Amino acid sequence: RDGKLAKPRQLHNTLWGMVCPAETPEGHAVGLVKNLALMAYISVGSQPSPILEFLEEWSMENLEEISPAAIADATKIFVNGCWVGIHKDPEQLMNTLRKLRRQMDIIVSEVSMIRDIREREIRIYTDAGRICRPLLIVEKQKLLLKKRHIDQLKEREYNNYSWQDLVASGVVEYIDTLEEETVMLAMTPDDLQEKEVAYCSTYTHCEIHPSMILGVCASIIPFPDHNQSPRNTYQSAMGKQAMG
Amino acid sequence: GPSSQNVTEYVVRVPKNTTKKYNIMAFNAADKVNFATWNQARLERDLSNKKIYQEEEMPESGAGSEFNRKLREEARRKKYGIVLKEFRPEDQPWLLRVNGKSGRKFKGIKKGGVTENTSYYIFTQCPDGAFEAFPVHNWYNFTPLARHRTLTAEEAEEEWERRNKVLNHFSIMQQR
Amino acid sequence: FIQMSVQRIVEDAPPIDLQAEAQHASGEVEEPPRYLLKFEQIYLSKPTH
Amino acid sequence: QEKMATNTVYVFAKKDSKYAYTGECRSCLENSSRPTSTIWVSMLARGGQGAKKSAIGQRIVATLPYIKQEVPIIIVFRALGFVSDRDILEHIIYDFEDPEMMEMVKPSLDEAFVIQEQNVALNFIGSRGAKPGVTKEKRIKYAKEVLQKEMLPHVGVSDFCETKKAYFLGYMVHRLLLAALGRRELDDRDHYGNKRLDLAGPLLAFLFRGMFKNLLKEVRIYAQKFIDRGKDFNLELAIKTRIIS
Amino acid sequence: AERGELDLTGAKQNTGVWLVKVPKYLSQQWAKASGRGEVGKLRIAKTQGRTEVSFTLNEDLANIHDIGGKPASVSAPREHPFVLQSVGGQTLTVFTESSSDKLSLEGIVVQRAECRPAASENYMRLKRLQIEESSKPVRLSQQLDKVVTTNYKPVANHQYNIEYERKKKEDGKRARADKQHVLDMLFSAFEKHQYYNLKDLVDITKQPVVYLKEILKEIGVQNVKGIHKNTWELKPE
Repeated sequence: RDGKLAKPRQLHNTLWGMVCPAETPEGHAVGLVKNLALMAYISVGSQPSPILEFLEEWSMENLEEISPAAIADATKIFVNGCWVGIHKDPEQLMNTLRKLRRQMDIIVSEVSMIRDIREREIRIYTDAGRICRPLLIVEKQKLLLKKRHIDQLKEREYNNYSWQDLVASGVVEYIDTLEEETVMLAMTPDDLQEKEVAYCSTYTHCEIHPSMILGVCASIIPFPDHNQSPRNTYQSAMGKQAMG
Repeated sequence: GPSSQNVTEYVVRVPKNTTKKYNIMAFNAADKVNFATWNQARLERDLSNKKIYQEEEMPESGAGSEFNRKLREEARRKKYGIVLKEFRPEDQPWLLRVNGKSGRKFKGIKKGGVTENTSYYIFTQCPDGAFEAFPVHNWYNFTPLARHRTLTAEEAEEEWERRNKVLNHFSIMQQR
Repeated sequence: FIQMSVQRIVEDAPPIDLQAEAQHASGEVEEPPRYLLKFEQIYLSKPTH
Repeated sequence: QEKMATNTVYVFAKKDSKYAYTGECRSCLENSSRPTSTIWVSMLARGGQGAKKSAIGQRIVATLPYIKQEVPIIIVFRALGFVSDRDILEHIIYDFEDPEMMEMVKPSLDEAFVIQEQNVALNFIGSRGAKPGVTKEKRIKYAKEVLQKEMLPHVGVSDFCETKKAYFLGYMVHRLLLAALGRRELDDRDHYGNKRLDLAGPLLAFLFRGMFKNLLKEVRIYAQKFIDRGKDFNLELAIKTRIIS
Repeated sequence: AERGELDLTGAKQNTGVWLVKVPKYLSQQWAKASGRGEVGKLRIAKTQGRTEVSFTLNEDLANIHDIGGKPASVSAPREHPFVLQSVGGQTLTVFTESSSDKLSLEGIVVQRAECRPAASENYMRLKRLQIEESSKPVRLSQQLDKVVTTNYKPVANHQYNIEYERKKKEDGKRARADKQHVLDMLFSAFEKHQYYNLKDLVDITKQPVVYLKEILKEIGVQNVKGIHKNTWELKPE
């Protein structure tokens, strides 16, 4: 509606992991109708009022306090599009917020941290509308998830160990589309962990499973890669209008 | 030297009740105004805040959000009484007049939130050695203002200036 | 929505001022009455029919 | 549904008409009323006059909300309490030591010498909205509420927010000039990170807010008959339980 | 001797004052000082290349609390170092205002400091102070299970019963005789302004509309006066 005349849709790079590509109707509503991936959490919105108080104590001035003409050395930071201050040390600025985010202190289901160097802009958005999903945290080209935590997952059927306790351990975190752009993503903790032949060893995040890009009807057909790519989209229109 | 060897130790006290308020009067280091060249000053309140009064011209005056008391539903109903003059008891900027009236006039905008995150305390050097704390009540940032100017005629010379923009400022001040 | 959105709007100022008419030349008018309402917290019980 | 991310300055390409660039940016409230408020800052593509200025390509004349025609953006800086070019240049960029960024803002500084007094800038904005007779005093009050409550409502709607609001407008102008010169690419519209969604939060809050103003409106109608007759205030009657449902 | 007269004293004597930024969790503790207003001592250590300025709280002040219990702070005092800031680029002056509408001047700020902790607290206690200071249900409701409370039925109406008590006190049905008192009250009304409204004469007098027309059409004449509303005035002839 708000914008037309020679504006195709096609496929965007940000659709990976967020929207199921092989799930669209076969009629005239193809491309326009979107869906959701298998593992994806939708933001609901939060108030960045306890967050703003902590940032002011970590060496940060105010707009109506100093002058921007004599500060051309620090890096600006944005909160919901508005400027809140700067920080003379941009290295430990994002590193301190990252450690507290993994210690059950910052809401990982809404607050997202983004660090950029080309634009020198640190944007932080906590409003509803973004799509986030958990990923495997990779530290020092190795998987942070310990084998001992696998036994605790089976204890849920006997004692108590829900998903809330695993997020507080610091091995998993919700990553949206903005934070994923400024970080590195891996495939599987096996081939990329080999120090023999590897072009880069600076991985930060990793996918949960390669089959997470599919949706509800897309996960019904076995082996979607061995078939033709447009033929996989017809399955979502057939399984919906079927009996059973 | 004395600023890199002397080690002192004093006592700081924070009084509870006071007999006078405490504020901050900021200037500008880019102007470099000598403080010893000031003889007298008349620091009073703002005068431009006591000018506007009537504002019952709607929607004749315009609008794009239907600001009728903020309801954008009904219309008319002569009862806009909502633009009453209230130069707060404390929300009015100061008006400094150094050396007469047309000598040196300053004007600044009052800061919004002053005790939202932190507070400002003023420490003074008492003759006995101890320190006294002065709680800051409000913040101010004065700006330099020109003297007598008055360009005169803003609605009759602006339409003709944008049409061609072929004139000089020397022909405007001479007519006045 | 049924925890913070239904109260954030009420958190502002739902009540509005209301002053009665003057009606002079009718004895001792002094001051006309002025009524004002006030809210507090929203409530939502179990769904009943 | 799906909508684009608000409160974010984006640079698009609009070269189909007489324009060249367009910096669309919304300004909706958090959780209050969010009256959209889209800031339209476009760049024209006209070039060549004849014998007057012959430099119309360096103009900006953005499309401010409500406003009929297009007005320059440097006139707004005169109304924000800044009458010097040193302060206005500080809002745009915090480092004016780059001679390349000067040739783009130098022709725009000529449009500010026609209005020097702060009270005059408040009259030029309200004069293009309508025509409330010949009284210039009433045109000042309208420009005071639009600049605070209508223009950029997310940064604050208070009276003392004009100082904080001036620095936010300078960053929007400097970001558009980088993509219109040769130091920044064009923002993508199909980028999912630059868009949001509309679930059971902001959508249901609009219906709960629309009928909320109607509830207070129906009570005020019954309240108008109270001052006419002169009985006792009845609250259980003015509250309608079916119009909202 | 004038109201808005600024006493220029510190501008000619050059008084050097300081500025210390104190947050909210520390200002609430200094509000309940012991004695007159003693909060502790200040230790200033200046070496050949390092300036360490730390503040020490008082022993008696370290045992009081405010708007909460505040654990691990009502026992022994801690160290509060200061972080010096730059004051160049903006001249900061301090002026006062007496209660008797009198202004004065203190001096010029020459040093600015801030209260920043250093190796005393990480984050295990700072997060608790944000919740204890609030002590609110965060505006949101706390449910109510279910209730069946209704309204009262006073076999009538609360807005109509009160009107019946005032209507029976003085009814508008009045008598009239000898048109003289009504005409005598017209001199006390038309003396101020020339013309008036028809509805204004009904509230002043005590006669109905069907009877007031017989008097206004005897010594007066009606006119629209360009305002459409019925405007009555006295006969100029």
